[PDB]
Amino acid sequence: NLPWVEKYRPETLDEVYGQNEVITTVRKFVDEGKLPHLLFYGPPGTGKTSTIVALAREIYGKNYSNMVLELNASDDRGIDVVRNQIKDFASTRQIFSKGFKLIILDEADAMTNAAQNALRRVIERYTKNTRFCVLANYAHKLTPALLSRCTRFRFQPLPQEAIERRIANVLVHEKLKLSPNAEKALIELSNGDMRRVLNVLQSCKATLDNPDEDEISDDVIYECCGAPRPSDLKAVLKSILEDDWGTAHYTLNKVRSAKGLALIDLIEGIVKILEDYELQNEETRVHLLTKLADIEYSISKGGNDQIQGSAVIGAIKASFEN
Amino acid sequence: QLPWVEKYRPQVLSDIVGNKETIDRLQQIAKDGNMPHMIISGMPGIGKTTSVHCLAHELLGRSYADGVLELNASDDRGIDVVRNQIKHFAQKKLHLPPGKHKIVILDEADSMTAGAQQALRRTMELYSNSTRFAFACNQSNKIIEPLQSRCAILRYSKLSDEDVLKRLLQIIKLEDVKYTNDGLEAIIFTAEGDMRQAINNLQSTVAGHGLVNADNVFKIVDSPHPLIVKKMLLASNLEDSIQILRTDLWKKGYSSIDIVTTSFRVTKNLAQVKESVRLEMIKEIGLTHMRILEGVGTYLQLASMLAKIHKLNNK
Amino acid sequence: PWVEKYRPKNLDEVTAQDHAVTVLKKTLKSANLPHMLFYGPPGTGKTSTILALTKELYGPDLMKSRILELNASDERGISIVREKVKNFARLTVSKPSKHDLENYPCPPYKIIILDEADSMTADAQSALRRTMETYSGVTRFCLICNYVTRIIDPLASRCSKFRFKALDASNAIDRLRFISEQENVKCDDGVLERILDISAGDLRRGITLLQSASKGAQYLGDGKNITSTQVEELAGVVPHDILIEIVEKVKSGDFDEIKKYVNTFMKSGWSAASVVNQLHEYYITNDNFDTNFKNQISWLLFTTDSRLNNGTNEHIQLLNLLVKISQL
Amino acid sequence: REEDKLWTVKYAPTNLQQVCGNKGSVMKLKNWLANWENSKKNSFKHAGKDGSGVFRAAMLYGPPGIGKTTAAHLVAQELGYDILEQNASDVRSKTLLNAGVKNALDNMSVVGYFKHNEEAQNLNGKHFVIIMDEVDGMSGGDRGGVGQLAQFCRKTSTPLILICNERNLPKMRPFDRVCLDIQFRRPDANSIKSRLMTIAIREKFKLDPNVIDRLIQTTRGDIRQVINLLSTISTTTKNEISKAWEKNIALKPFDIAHKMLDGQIYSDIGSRNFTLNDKIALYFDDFDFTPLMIQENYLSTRPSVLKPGQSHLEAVAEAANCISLGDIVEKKIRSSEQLWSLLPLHAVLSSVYPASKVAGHMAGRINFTAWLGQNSKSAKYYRLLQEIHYHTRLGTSTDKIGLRLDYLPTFRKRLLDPFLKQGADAISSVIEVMDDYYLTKEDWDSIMEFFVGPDVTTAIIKKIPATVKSGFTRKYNSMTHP
Amino acid sequence: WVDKYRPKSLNALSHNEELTNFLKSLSDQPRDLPHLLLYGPNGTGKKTRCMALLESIFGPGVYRLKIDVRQFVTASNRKLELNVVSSPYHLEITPSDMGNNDRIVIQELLKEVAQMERYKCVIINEANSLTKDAQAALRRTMEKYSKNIRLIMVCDSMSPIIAPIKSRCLLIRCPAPSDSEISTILSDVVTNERIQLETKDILKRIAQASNGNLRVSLLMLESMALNNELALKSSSPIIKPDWIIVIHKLTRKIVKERSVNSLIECRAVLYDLLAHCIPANIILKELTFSLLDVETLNTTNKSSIIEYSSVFDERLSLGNKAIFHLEGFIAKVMCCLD
Ligand SMILES: Nc1ncnc2c1ncn2[C@@H]1O[C@H](COP(=O)(O)OP(=O)(O)OP(O)(O)=S)[C@@H](O)[C@H]1O
Ligand SMILES: Nc1ncnc2c1ncn2[C@@H]1O[C@H](COP(=O)(O)OP(=O)(O)OP(O)(O)=S)[C@@H](O)[C@H]1O
Ligand SMILES: Nc1ncnc2c1ncn2[C@@H]1O[C@H](COP(=O)(O)OP(=O)(O)OP(O)(O)=S)[C@@H](O)[C@H]1O
Ligand SMILES: Nc1ncnc2c1ncn2[C@@H]1O[C@H](COP(=O)(O)OP(=O)(O)OP(O)(O)=S)[C@@H](O)[C@H]1O
Ligand SMILES: Nc1ncnc2c1ncn2[C@@H]1O[C@H](COP(=O)(O)OP(=O)(O)O)[C@@H](O)[C@H]1O
Ligand SMILES: [Mg+2]
Ligand SMILES: [Mg+2]
Ligand SMILES: [Mg+2]
Ligand SMILES: [Mg+2]
Repeated sequence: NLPWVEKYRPETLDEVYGQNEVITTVRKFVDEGKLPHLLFYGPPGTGKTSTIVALAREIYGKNYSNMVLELNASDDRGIDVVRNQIKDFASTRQIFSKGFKLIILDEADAMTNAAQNALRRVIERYTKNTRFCVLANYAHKLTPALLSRCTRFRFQPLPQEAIERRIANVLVHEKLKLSPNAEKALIELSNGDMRRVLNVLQSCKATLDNPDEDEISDDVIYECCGAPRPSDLKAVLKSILEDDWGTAHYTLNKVRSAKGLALIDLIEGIVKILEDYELQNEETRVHLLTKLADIEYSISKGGNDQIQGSAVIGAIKASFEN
Repeated sequence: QLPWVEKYRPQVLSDIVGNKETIDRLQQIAKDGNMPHMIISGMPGIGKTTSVHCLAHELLGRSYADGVLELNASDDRGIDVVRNQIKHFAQKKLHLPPGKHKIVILDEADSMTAGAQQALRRTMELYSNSTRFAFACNQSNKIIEPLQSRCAILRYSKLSDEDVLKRLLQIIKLEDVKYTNDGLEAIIFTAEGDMRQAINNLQSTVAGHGLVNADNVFKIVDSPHPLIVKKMLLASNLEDSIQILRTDLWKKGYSSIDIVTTSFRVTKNLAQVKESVRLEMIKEIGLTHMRILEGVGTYLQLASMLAKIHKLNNK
Repeated sequence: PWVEKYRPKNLDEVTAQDHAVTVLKKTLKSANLPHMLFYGPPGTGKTSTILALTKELYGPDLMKSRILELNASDERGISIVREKVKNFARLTVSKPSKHDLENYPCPPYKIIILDEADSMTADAQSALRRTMETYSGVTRFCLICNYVTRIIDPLASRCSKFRFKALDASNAIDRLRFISEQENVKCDDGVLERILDISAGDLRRGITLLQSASKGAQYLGDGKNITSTQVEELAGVVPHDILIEIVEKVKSGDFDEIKKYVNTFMKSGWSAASVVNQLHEYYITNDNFDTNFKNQISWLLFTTDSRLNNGTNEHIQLLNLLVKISQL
Repeated sequence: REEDKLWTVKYAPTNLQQVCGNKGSVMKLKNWLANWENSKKNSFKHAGKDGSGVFRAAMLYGPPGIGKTTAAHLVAQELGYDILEQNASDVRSKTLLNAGVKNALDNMSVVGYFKHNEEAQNLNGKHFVIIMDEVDGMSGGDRGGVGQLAQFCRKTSTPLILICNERNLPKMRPFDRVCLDIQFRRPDANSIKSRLMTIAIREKFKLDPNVIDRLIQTTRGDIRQVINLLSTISTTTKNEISKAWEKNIALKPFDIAHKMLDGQIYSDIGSRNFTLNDKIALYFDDFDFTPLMIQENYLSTRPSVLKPGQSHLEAVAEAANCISLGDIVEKKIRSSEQLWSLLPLHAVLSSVYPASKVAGHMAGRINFTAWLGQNSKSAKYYRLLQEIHYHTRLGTSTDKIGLRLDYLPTFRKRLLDPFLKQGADAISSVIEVMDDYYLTKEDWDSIMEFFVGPDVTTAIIKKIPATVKSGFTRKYNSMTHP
Repeated sequence: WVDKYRPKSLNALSHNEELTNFLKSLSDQPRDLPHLLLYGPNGTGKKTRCMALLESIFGPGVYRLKIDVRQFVTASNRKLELNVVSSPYHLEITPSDMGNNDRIVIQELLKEVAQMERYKCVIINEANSLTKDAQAALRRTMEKYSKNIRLIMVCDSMSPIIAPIKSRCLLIRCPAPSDSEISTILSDVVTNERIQLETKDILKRIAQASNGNLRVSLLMLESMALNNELALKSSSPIIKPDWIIVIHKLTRKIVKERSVNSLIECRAVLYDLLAHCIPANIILKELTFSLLDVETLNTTNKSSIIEYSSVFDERLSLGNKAIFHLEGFIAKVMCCLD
């Protein structure tokens, strides 16, 4: 009953896909015994936590629970916890250990400047008796002094090959059949995120399988994760381009109401479709991009959605007159 | 292994390369002996802590172990600590030369609570005959008004390219590493005035690829190449710029913050175009940066930034 | 309130959302009801169906003994979720009386409803994960929320997700007619659809509006039909007559006349920013304006909305919008 | 010794004729401490010609480093009293104040006795002056300290002087009427100039009177700060020249503004000798004062980089637009401390672009920024307005802003206006009116203080005789409505 | 004067007969009183309407009120002493002193008041200065305590109000009093104070000059009655506040001279006006609505001035140094008028 996000977790190093460039380096590092503080940063759903826990396991064997300190985000860590708990764990010597202790902080980019300064000073004071590992989604939100203390590793999202290999593996260990276009829709909607793939697969498994042998189509995978449809997107685009105001407005409202989509997804899909058009004038593209970015930035602040939708329609129509 | 930012740390006040007049004033203070309370402010990584450390060392000679009390963010700095330990250290008896004094070095004073900073005024005012305070903070605006009124403010400016280049030349001369002028220029570009970050990047490049070349520097920093960024910001047609941003920079998984920062730092050094167009492109890039930082890092924002840059470069 | 005297107590009275009630009706006859994750807009029928399931499965006697209700308003800190919720999850189920076994199938588990899951601390949900999974034999949960992004992923795997779609304007008229008949409230002809349009999506707002308007019109002692004007005057929207006055003033006029009229409007007229929305609806729905006009009207209305959405002054922005829309 | 000490200590005042500025407040404090004995003999009921014969405690407040503690200590030591000083560096909790200081309220000094008590010098040498300094600094580690100190402001038998920085703070509310609060203000520039000239002639060095005025402008009136900054010239040894010290470390923002406003840098020839990166680095020499200086003196220059068809006013308008944008960027920066990366954008939008737009020659002289003084004044006045609204909310039923926009013009016609024409017999009516609103004399001054425009009341207040003001002051101290 | 003749009962209210009838109709149910949200321009008498509905529902002893001060603590050691005007039956909360504890003090203080005890009234003054998190907390409070708390929220231009609050209370508006109805109230006052009115044109003049602001009208009547020895004649120098005259002089200086040398004096006047407890939006309003009334300008100039003002208002709402945006707006006005 454990989730596929947790059941298909790589238990060692060789079971993480699409990150060979960092896997070989960390293997060499743990083989030479010169393991420094490591800053694993990158987009979510890539494998940072799995990689670091697998490395800690491979290093410590059964001493994992006694030689590894897993710490998380804010958790009411104003200044107190970083000052007492981490400092003691870095200062308290183990009873029967030959080596160094490891403390891994997940998503530590949410720490305040004072907390980050306390953490970097703690790392500086006890850099010889323990090693630190910091996980992050955005490397810019961290103090530039903490970056210059450890070695950085960016986790570029998984390419198509790793994701399709993992889909194959999850199809081996589970009685499901997947349509040829289903995996295409999955890789297009995933954006290199394995977590979302493993989340959406179990959902369709739970809802669709009456005899546990059906075929998953594009319709259900588009409906469950709440994503737009290319045909619907192109129809909305054509209705805005060619038809008049009443018809285009009515079609846009009907699409955004009968399916439950948001204006952000509509805007990004519309500009993605417009990226490849062979328009004559460049001022057209300039005005289109400028106005669409303005509409998106205004939507980001929660305005009256009908007005921004009418503005989207007006901008799309007024840009195509050259 | 040993970090080069720790092995080649200046231990004398003369080895510090940077602001010359402030260093001259500190040398004169260390030579005379009458040192007043001082708050050192400035950007991170320009030698603020090292400066006061060498100052205290040159002042106290063999008495650094007994007449120096350092408090960083690791130690506990509350009401009880400031009321008990600092007070008992100020009243501590110590026989020093007629010019020297005891020193209390408080690092990152901007992190100390207002209540804790409040209980230090009379402590530093009554015992001014045998105790001098040296605060080191990044932002002098978070220090309360009485403290800022009691001590002299020493501002440290960002490091110029010449001083960082000279320091790197000394390091590579003492370390016997192979380099080229392009690699040094790349390190100066990626360092933006951070001596510690420059030394760290140099050590990383040397330990990774041996030869310090622009390609290796831009491969180890994991930032967009300034050459392709300049190519994107100077194309004649907007379509080629959008294609370059799409296939070469967005597909490789680069962060939008990194792309915007690299475009900013490249537009600053683009000596080919004029001054007004540079300022306006920088303004547009900064508006896009503010838009990205506010929670929307959509590719549409970068596309609109490129469109505005192109329209401004053609008008 | 009529929202309470007429709240859906059974699974058939809820007619707006039917795609979710049928599967739970199919599933209730089996003791393996999984944990639920209901997500949807406010005023769609979440708590109604929840209480309906609870009532039809357990009965009035056990409503308080083995069914718990916790909301964002009450305390829900880490301490609470580790002491009260955890013990209630591990308490042995009570013994139902013979009267309950004679009318209701008593399941071997409890029901704990934590609605409004959007504003829960990540610590609280991370603890509630293990608070919920190890006691799945005698406890089941149903979390209610509006945005699925606020709840962490492990709390959505074991719990099956259910989107309560926004109710349509075609199937919601029957319920409004029903509530109009069960109270002997005399209404006018073209008011129900106006109530639905004003409170689009949230049927609860329409119900409270109808109740409040009927109760306010009853004080007059006239017994007349409740017109659309007395309904739209309590929703804060700008009336249609003054809106036509604004449109006629802006169709052709000088700066001074527009300024004086907007000054009088901000002085004594309705002080809501919905005039922008009504102008948007009027100008876009109208069929006597050209395309080049609609472009600029939509753009100017969007700009005025973006300006007013920053806590600015309503008078200056309204005057600027009126002048700009008059210059076209 | 003689040289190992600081300059703020070796040049500290010794009498009451060396304290520069605030002569009125020092004289009032001295006359109160002197007549304290007769006031105690009169059971603190007979106002001794000034209304200061009923107050047990005195409360000193004002900007930092102006002479509060120095004047208090010197006034206490001149009259032969014995000082018992307590500061923020001591734990002033409720129990410790009940045990430590409370017992010493009505005792006599053993030090004052065993020091000298045989010669007929003064009969109060066996008494206490309890100086509670830094009262506003009682942090969370001092529970109940404010209430216990307010209770000590009454039920006492010895002079109790309280020192603080911000009196109108809500924390200092219990000291509303129980203590005589006099206000120390920023000293005038002339006294500071005279003191600095004396210090210089004693230190054997000559300074240009322009540099002294510019130091006074940059310090915003802080005398301890000018002494600390003047103790820095002694470092410059190795003449008749001290331009480097002033232009580099002390008066740096002025040189930064002078270099950034030079039109010759933005010329085509000078553009490559001093590139844009040089200007952005010039900004980072002092990033806390450069935008303020730029906004202060960007429209006082004769331009030479104007476009062919662009006047002065349009360039100034564009520069002000960019200044507003840079201010928005600065607010975003200082609203979240982990945004250190937005500094170059703020540098370009606040300092570089306006300077490049209106660069040229300097018409007059570079003046220090005036936003700091106006900001401090506006903060003090907001505190005063809140303190006023806290006393009249019971009968006005208006917002804290509406009290100033509307009610104060009429309060002028009711409170101060009768004093002009009616003479000195309308004091009863004004007292009745202010009593109906729970107002006091300090509240009267605070009300009569704002009145900007044609209704400036300072000249009218100083125009009335001293006798009517003294009579009203000593007459209000008898009747009390609340 | 203004507060002495304020109606302290629903029967004494001589304005908005429809609203007073609605209030007397609502005050016949002392046990089931729905939540209420009053909105309307300033100086219309909505707080008076609340304190009169409370006097009609409860005893006449609701006006004798006392102010208490209570300390609250945030995550850190910041102790804030918030002031609350409490009555034996109601209390008032003005969230204008705190900026970040809007969600910390309310959700707790209401949580406190519904436990000692037949409900209690909480008047939330200036219900527009509440951030959306505080609005959600207030919605939660309205949801949980419905038998002990009846919220009567006073505000103006209730655009920044969420729907969960709008859909759970009676929305009542207070239109500004007409001049024919303000003249009556001024006549009652001048009759009760034996003022010598030569004709009735003075009341209409004051009503037209106050722009519907009832309290400002009464206050300026008081101010002009203390200067003409309580004898208001036809030669009436209509009194303006100390800042409106300065703003009008600034507008006249803008119109007459358009140069940088005058911009220096404009910035000096802005410095004099800002440090003396005057907000930024009020200055921007009273400057824009005074620059558009000049008869020496055409349609294009006014249409550009209003646009510049609308832009700089949004810029003011997004900054912390008001003088910068004010000087920018003045510079843009100078550049456009030239
Ligand atoms: N490279 C991978 N190969 C296989 N499964 C993966 C991979 N990356 C992630 N997963 C799956 O996704 C789950 C979550 O991965 P995590 O390592 O927690 O993601 P992350 O990179 O740490 O980023 P976060 O946790 O969202 S901040 C794992 O338990 C796996 O089931
Ligand atoms: N001017 C300089 N000359 C030579 N080395 C320098 C200079 N400034 C910095 N460094 C090097 O950078 C290292 C780290 O600098 P620090 O002084 O520790 O940083 P910092 O000035 O304290 O700023 P913080 O601590 O991040 S706020 C030093 O150990 C030196 O090796
Ligand atoms: N489908 C429906 N049929 C009839 N009445 C309904 C329906 N949906 C909602 N209502 C009414 O609206 C009320 C709203 O109750 P809830 O179930 O709490 O709605 P909601 O979606 O939970 O709103 P929240 O709590 O803001 S998310 C119900 O008590 C009914 O009176
Ligand atoms: N009027 C003055 N004339 C000469 N020196 C002065 C004067 N005021 C202050 N000083 C100098 O400033 C030093 C300290 O002044 P204090 O009065 O102790 O400061 P303060 O008024 O207590 O303000 P705080 O307590 O720091 S907020 C004295 O030793 C003098 O050197
Ligand atoms: N019916 C009335 N008759 C006479 N004066 C009234 C009436 N209603 C309100 N007022 C006046 O309005 C003032 C109260 O205004 P207030 O409600 O505080 O302004 P706001 O509506 O901005 O809160 C009182 O001083 C009173 O004189
Ligand atoms: Mg993870
Ligand atoms: Mg340091
Ligand atoms: Mg509900
Ligand atoms: Mg002092």
